[PDB]
Amino acid sequence: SARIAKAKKLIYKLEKLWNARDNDGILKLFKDDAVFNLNGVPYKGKEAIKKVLESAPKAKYKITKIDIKIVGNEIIVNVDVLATGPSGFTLKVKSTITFDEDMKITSYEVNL
Ligand SMILES: COc1ccc(-n2nc(C(N)=O)c3c2C(=O)N(c2ccc(N4CCCCC4=O)cc2)CC3)cc1
Repeated sequence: SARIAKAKKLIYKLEKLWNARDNDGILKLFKDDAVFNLNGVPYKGKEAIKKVLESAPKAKYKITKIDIKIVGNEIIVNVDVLATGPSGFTLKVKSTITFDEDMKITSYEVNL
């Protein structure tokens, strides 16, 4: 409950971060050696993640469903997202975001 809502606040904070392309603000939510799994392709380290952030399309995202799981000291969050692209094509995407005990992102899978 406590860790659930805090994780939820982080997700909705991430939605605004993604739409404003606040890539610095996004990276601050990560661990240094976290992995951004972009469609089966992992990017370990904040240097490879910042690139993933900058190469992302100019998209608008809307959350449509949050699934929070407690696997101990880690919270695994599944989020359904409506991804609207730069030319109006709306696509259903999904993210699997894992937080550690200090609410830092250790893994961030996005599957399309
Ligand atoms: C219109 O259709 C698309 C298709 C693909 C892409 N596309 N491309 C890339 C890439 N080639 O890098 C990425 C994405 C994407 O959808 N990404 C993302 C997914 C979901 C979230 N959200 C939302 C808020 C809170 C939770 C959360 O995780 C944030 C960013 C980043 C990566 C965009 C649009």
